[PDB]
Amino acid sequence: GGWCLSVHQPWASLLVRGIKRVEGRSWYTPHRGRLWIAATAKKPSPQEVSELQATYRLLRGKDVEFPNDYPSGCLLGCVDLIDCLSQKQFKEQFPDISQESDSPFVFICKNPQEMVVKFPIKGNPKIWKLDSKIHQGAKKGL
Amino acid sequence: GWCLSVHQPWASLLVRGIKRVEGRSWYTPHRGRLWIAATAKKPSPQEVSELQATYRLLRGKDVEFPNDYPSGCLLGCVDLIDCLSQKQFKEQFPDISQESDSPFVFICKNPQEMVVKFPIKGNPKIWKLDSKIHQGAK
DNA sequence: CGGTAATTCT
DNA sequence: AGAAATACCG
Repeated sequence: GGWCLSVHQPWASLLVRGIKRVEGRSWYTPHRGRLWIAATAKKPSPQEVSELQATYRLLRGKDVEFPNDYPSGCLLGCVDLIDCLSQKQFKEQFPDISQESDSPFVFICKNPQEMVVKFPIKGNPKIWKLDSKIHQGAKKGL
Repeated sequence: GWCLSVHQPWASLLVRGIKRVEGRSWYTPHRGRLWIAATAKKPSPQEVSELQATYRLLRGKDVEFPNDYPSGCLLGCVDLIDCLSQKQFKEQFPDISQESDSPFVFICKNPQEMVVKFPIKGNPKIWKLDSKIHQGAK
């Protein structure tokens, strides 16, 4: 079926944009391939948005094109989770982006996709299974 | 459509009508149809047996219990007719007053049970179902 | 962030 | 079952 990871905004929208290229967690995951991204229920403050955008200007340049909305509580899109590296192997295998994450495990993401219509959703911990009908309509929407 | 997640084996007993109230620590304004989902917590066979004995005391020896108590799924619905404090519970329902000592007691009527139990992930308190999940529930 | 019969897994 | 988690709501 469809497997999903819930992420706090404004990080989540950066992930489905391809602006944020890794996701850092304290725990390891065997999951590979298509990983759906849902924003958690957390509402980001305007400060949180501007501070995160500033940090990514340091990391990816002044001409990063950020999203104009960071909606919470919805399915945003998907990435492909190609690898889950320890922090040590992250630095060694990705020294050009090693600075994007200080977490114990680092989810290596490619092929970011962003949905045009974001389906409302209530998330779960870690990587969890989408209800089959939201998943179906979600891959249709793409 | 609104849902309440309940631990097995209490959850299936609610949709059976065997369990007639749900006691919680908190008040809810919700009235009318309330869907009951089993939480993901699995009861031991021992716990199921002890609970069934308890409900044989309260409802008779020939209570027809469900044959399984599946976890993590939509089970059915009740009508939530009232949410009483423990006092108003003792006053208005003194014949089942012993069935719950909780700060608030949800009075449940018209229990209905689905034939196929749809798997579902719950949320705390009374939470809103997806309208299409709500559709298929009938 | 605390309250919650949320869900996950050794 | 009891830990654990970017669960959810207020």
